[PDB]
Amino acid sequence: LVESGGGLVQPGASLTLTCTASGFSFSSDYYMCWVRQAPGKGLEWIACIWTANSISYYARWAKGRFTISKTSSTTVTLQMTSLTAADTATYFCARGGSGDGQSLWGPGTLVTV
Amino acid sequence: WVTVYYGVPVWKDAETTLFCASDKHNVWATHACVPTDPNPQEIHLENVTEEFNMWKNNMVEQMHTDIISLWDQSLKPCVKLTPLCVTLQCTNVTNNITDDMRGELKNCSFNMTTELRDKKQKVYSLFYRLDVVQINNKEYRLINCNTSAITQACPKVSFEPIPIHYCAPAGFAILKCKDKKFNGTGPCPSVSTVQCTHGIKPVVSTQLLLNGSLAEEEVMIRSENITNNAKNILVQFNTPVQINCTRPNNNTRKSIRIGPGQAFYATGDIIGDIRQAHCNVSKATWNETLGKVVKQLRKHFGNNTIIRFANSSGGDLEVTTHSFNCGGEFFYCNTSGLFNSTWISDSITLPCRIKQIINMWQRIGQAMYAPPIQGVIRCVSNITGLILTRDSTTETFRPGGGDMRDNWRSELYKYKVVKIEPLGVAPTRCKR
Amino acid sequence: DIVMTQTPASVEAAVGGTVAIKCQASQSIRSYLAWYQQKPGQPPKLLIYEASKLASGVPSRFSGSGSGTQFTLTISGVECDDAATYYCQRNYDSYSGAYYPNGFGGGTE
Amino acid sequence: LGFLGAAGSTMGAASMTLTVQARNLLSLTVWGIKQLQARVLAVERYLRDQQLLGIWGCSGKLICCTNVPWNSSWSNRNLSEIWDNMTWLQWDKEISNYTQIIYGLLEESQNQQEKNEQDL
Amino acid sequence: LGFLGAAGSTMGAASMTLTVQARNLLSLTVWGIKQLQARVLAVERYLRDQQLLGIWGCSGKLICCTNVPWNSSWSNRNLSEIWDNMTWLQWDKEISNYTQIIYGLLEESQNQQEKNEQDL
Amino acid sequence: LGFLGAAGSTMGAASMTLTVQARNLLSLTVWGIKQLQARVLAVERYLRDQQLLGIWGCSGKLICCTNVPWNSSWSNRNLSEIWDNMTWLQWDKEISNYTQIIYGLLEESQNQQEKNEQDL
Ligand SMILES: *[C@@H]1O[C@H](CO)[C@@H](O[C@@H]2O[C@H](CO)[C@@H](O[C@@H]3O[C@H](CO)[C@@H](O)[C@H](O[C@H]4O[C@H](CO)[C@@H](O)[C@H](O)[C@@H]4O)[C@@H]3O)[C@H](O)[C@H]2NC(C)=O)[C@H](O)[C@H]1NC(C)=O
Ligand SMILES: *[C@@H]1O[C@H](CO)[C@@H](O[C@@H]2O[C@H](CO)[C@@H](O)[C@H](O)[C@H]2NC(C)=O)[C@H](O)[C@H]1NC(C)=O
Ligand SMILES: *[C@@H]1O[C@H](CO)[C@@H](O[C@@H]2O[C@H](CO)[C@@H](O)[C@H](O)[C@H]2NC(C)=O)[C@H](O)[C@H]1NC(C)=O
Ligand SMILES: *[C@@H]1O[C@H](CO)[C@@H](O[C@@H]2O[C@H](CO)[C@@H](O)[C@H](O)[C@H]2NC(C)=O)[C@H](O)[C@H]1NC(C)=O
Ligand SMILES: *[C@@H]1O[C@H](CO)[C@@H](O[C@@H]2O[C@H](CO)[C@@H](O)[C@H](O)[C@H]2NC(C)=O)[C@H](O)[C@H]1NC(C)=O
Ligand SMILES: *[C@@H]1O[C@H](CO)[C@@H](O[C@@H]2O[C@H](CO)[C@@H](O)[C@H](O)[C@H]2NC(C)=O)[C@H](O)[C@H]1NC(C)=O
Ligand SMILES: *[C@@H]1O[C@H](CO)[C@@H](O)[C@H](O)[C@H]1NC(C)=O
Ligand SMILES: *[C@@H]1O[C@H](CO)[C@@H](O)[C@H](O)[C@H]1NC(C)=O
Ligand SMILES: *[C@@H]1O[C@H](CO)[C@@H](O)[C@H](O)[C@H]1NC(C)=O
Ligand SMILES: *[C@@H]1O[C@H](CO)[C@@H](O)[C@H](O)[C@H]1NC(C)=O
Ligand SMILES: *[C@@H]1O[C@H](CO)[C@@H](O)[C@H](O)[C@H]1NC(C)=O
Ligand SMILES: *[C@@H]1O[C@H](CO)[C@@H](O)[C@H](O)[C@H]1NC(C)=O
Ligand SMILES: *[C@@H]1O[C@H](CO)[C@@H](O)[C@H](O)[C@H]1NC(C)=O
Ligand SMILES: *[C@@H]1O[C@H](CO)[C@@H](O)[C@H](O)[C@H]1NC(C)=O
Ligand SMILES: *[C@@H]1O[C@H](CO)[C@@H](O)[C@H](O)[C@H]1NC(C)=O
Ligand SMILES: *[C@@H]1O[C@H](CO)[C@@H](O)[C@H](O)[C@H]1NC(C)=O
Ligand SMILES: *[C@@H]1O[C@H](CO)[C@@H](O)[C@H](O)[C@H]1NC(C)=O
Repeated sequence: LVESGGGLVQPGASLTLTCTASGFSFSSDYYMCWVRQAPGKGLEWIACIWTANSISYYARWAKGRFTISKTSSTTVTLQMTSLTAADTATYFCARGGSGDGQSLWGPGTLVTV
Repeated sequence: WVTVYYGVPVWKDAETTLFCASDKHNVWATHACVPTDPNPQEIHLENVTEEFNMWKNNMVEQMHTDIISLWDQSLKPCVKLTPLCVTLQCTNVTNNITDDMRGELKNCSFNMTTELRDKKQKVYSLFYRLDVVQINNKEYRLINCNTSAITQACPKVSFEPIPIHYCAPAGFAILKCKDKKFNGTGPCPSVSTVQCTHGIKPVVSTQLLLNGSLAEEEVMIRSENITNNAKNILVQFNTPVQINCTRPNNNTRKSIRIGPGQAFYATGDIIGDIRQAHCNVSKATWNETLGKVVKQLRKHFGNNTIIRFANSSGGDLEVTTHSFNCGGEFFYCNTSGLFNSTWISDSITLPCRIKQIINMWQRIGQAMYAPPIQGVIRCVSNITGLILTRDSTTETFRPGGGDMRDNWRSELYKYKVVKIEPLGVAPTRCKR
Repeated sequence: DIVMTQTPASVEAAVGGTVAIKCQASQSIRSYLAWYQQKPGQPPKLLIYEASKLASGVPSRFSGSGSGTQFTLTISGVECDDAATYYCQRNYDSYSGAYYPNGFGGGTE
Repeated sequence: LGFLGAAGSTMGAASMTLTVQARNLLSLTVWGIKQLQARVLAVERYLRDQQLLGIWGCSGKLICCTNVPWNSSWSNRNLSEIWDNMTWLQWDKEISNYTQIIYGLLEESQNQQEKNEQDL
Repeated sequence: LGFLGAAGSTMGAASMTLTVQARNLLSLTVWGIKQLQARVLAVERYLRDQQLLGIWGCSGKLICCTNVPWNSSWSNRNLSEIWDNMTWLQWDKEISNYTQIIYGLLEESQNQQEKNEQDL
Repeated sequence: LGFLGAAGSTMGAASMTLTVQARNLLSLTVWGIKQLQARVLAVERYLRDQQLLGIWGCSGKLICCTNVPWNSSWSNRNLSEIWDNMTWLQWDKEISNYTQIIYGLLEESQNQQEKNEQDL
């Protein structure tokens, strides 16, 4: 898949990232998941949304700050609010499915607060 | 050393009597059902497992006998149509029809009893072809004259489904499993406890399952035994497929007194042209949904297995067509327009027939006469699943269906009834 | 809710030698552990799914097994293309009943 | 935790939820007559459990201690293992086949102490 | 001896079978509806006896001793004769007509001792 | 005075009639089926009250004292005023909206004292 968005914002800012399908469409049997990795850290999970019925799951730490949604047959977005310096990280999207991990990963985006 | 504890959180499998909760004298007497507990609390159970078996679940048997008993009680205090089983003299309806309806409706005249015992009247009404049998213009009988009694359904009692919740009595609890990969049997770890289930709509249908619950994680395919060709396969969609059905003719109705205090509702004439009843399904939605079922269905056969949906197997209409109950009418639709593909590596229109004399439970017993309904019927509904049966590189599946103690089986698969046993003992280091 | 700890931190071996990385959990995640390989500058590559199955594109040197709360990733021999950290991902949510890729433990080379 | 919330918990820890389960044990058409069956059943089961506690001298308590010795043949385990590393569902299965033995001992042992009050 | 096995036995000896009788006191066609009548009746009778024991301060016991004096006018016999040379059926007949007297005394005497706990 | 004879009486004085009210709480044609409804209802209500007294550690008593402190916010009155210059109907109205608070406190406070017997 491919990804876009990112940039430098100041604390208190919101930023929306967008990921899109390439060579595929959002048929029912996929999850679009977002993960984060700060420059000195390992992988962190944020949220997943199931294509059929737009069903989402969130990390407790992300609750109330990170909203995940499907906007089209090819596009999934992540809306982040109340951003702080601690949220500076590489953000990634990847596609998974039931019972497994994400197998398709895009190059990530860079968000600096 | 022995300490006796009371209130210990353990249970055994058990069968008990369930009662309903819910929420104009409809067919299931829902006004006689207790009120629901608003915002009931669901309690998740951590670090537990349990085993389930949807094919041995006695909740299905209770729903089966509750619905039948209610059906019969509701039709009991209604006018009998015995005086109507007479020789009919019939001709074809030809004045304003399309070709597809030629021969579908008949205009029948007959000699019927008036409120006075010693007087008779000449009346006529229209009937659908499927309810009329030729004896030898031409003489006819109603289809059930040599088999059963015909009772007219009461015009004030509606049939649309109303959610019914099943509640356990105190001392019992219902275990609901959330495991979204559960195939109907064996261990199902995500267990939570409720006192009463969500509502289930008592929809009666064949081949296609309408207005049920949806799957989420994947399309679920469940059967008692995959390799046993004598068993049905229940397929649960994770997305609805929308259909739109219509009468479409503008009907009128008239009352005939057939004795003191009693009347028969006859089909009157038709306003405007006579056209064939039909159902439409979105084509693209059906095309994509069926492909999802195939991808998942193949997991039990192999990646080199070809899946074909052939056509309906043949037999009586009740088991070959899509039996659909809507608007107070009984439809028998032709599904060969849907199940027509082979999978290797606009709208669809389904012509549909209408019957007024209904043997609802596939038994010989009292038959119901559906009174005519005036105006035009328009139905909108969700296909939530389907029933398939299976017949060396190609597997063939067919709509099959027709079984009772099915359909509801796709709603109750998530629940088990258990009995709470508060007493138990254990050793410790105390004495009196 | 989710506990995942990778324990053999900072393990390395010479080419031709072998390594193993293991994770523990406080909740059973039977057959739902995924392993990933992350080379610097890259998104993680899926290696192993459902505890023991290899993902397409994964070399035969990768293997692993486990059940319950105890799982291990093994390398049959170092080929100098192991310059990555590895991660443990949980693919089962005990509260929702869903099986989606929520939660990581990890960071060992 | 809520009703049966402790079902998967350690036997020792679960003793503090005994109140929660006890609290929830007591309560001519198709949906009509079933309610007399539902209510009569709930009452009879409630009362049978209370009757046994009464007979054994445990009336009014969620936890009661008696003087019947533990026969190790019923379960050859120590106390640390059952109270800290086992749940009640597991324990119930392990000694389910001795239930009738324990109950007979518990009731006889109560009557034997009632005669001892003949002296007060 | 079994249920009512002691019915013909000496009143004293029969006190050791009180457990046996207590244990057996609690539980739209022709053979259908009679079962709601059978079960409701069994429950009401069980509960009325428990209610009286509760009121008199005898809850949880097969044998309870109270502070009501014996009025010899009810039966001019000594203890040796009734406990060793009489059965319970005979005793019940002899003092059956004072049952309501004894019961009124037993309940008043309990409330009189509840007020005495106002000081603790 | 008879059943509810003390209803208009001073709360303190009325405590001596608790026996009288407790004593009277327990028990296919038109006049037929109503009797199963009448009897089942009487039994369930009786048992629910007994169940609460059991849970709070008040089994077998018309009057029971517990260790839950009085929170003056429930009623800012002294004892002389409620026991001597008020009836039970009036008192029940005054604190009716705290019933669920008191009951939760009473049951938790009983289980907290059962664990304390682990040492005897
Ligand atoms: C699957 O679910 C859908 C959605 O609930 C369900 O479709 C609905 O069915 C009802 C009943 O047939 C429709 O309600 C009718 O609407 C018409 C038009 O306004 C009214 O004229 C009707 O009133 C007459 O009939 C009543 C019942 O006998 C009488 O009480 C009344 O006095 C009138 O004589 C009635 O209100 C409703 O409009 C549809 N909804 C949609 C979106 O079409 C569908 O039937 C379910 N599937 C199955 C198999 O049942
Ligand atoms: C069924 O047959 C009846 C009887 O022939 C038809 O009713 C007659 O219609 C004509 C007009 O075309 C009137 O002049 C007559 O008075 C009507 N007779 C009666 C008894 O009502 C009726 O139209 C036919 N129905 C259909 C659908 O063809
Ligand atoms: C057909 O399926 C749709 C989609 O699930 C149903 O619409 C949902 O209804 C629930 C309950 O009222 C709402 O919470 C959702 O927000 C609705 N979803 C959408 C997209 O509108 C619809 O009710 C179903 N039809 C029938 C007859 O069951
Ligand atoms: C499910 O099992 C886990 C252990 O696998 C329990 O976790 C322990 O909880 C106690 C407190 O009750 C802590 O002192 C331990 O340190 C925890 N163990 C570990 C490995 O972290 C968990 O509480 C159990 N769940 C329930 C509802 O009882
Ligand atoms: C029936 O009555 C006889 C006496 O006529 C009882 O026999 C006595 O039993 C006691 C032990 O309980 C012995 O100590 C006496 O010596 C026996 N008496 C004689 C004359 O032998 C007999 O037990 C009674 N039956 C029952 C069931 O109580
Ligand atoms: C009704 O109220 C009157 C007071 O207005 C009560 O009379 C008092 O009774 C007590 C004994 O219980 C005496 O000591 C007082 O001196 C009486 N007061 C007066 C002013 O004479 C009367 O008892 C109440 N009735 C009932 C049934 O409780
Ligand atoms: C009536 O229908 C029959 C078929 O059942 C057909 O043979 C006959 O010709 C039709 N009559 C008229 C007048 O159309
Ligand atoms: C009614 O009875 C008469 C008897 O003479 C018969 O000729 C006529 O055809 C009958 N009519 C109908 C509609 O059955
Ligand atoms: C008469 O009975 C036969 C079966 O013996 C059945 O096929 C036929 O349809 C029946 N006809 C009528 C009018 O009842
Ligand atoms: C359901 O899955 C279990 C394995 O977890 C398997 O043993 C069982 O046969 C499956 N049931 C069906 C109907 O396929
Ligand atoms: C079905 O589709 C046809 C067009 O192909 C349209 O004329 C008809 O009215 C539709 N029927 C329904 C019930 O939507
Ligand atoms: C059913 O009718 C509605 C209008 O009431 C229309 O929006 C919808 O597309 C139709 N569905 C199908 C399958 O034709
Ligand atoms: C629609 O059905 C045809 C077979 O008739 C199949 O080749 C095609 O792939 C299907 N389309 C979708 C979206 O599944
Ligand atoms: C499809 O099934 C129907 C009903 O059994 C049958 O009448 C029709 O001939 C079949 N069509 C084909 C092409 O097999
Ligand atoms: C369904 O339509 C086909 C024509 O495509 C016809 O041959 C078949 O007999 C019809 N099925 C039924 C049950 O009438
Ligand atoms: C099934 O598809 C074929 C074309 O492959 C078509 O000729 C046939 O009429 C279709 N059958 C039905 C019932 O629509
Ligand atoms: C049926 O025809 C009558 C003619 O008077 C008209 O008033 C009514 O609205 C029509 N109904 C429909 C559904 O078209």
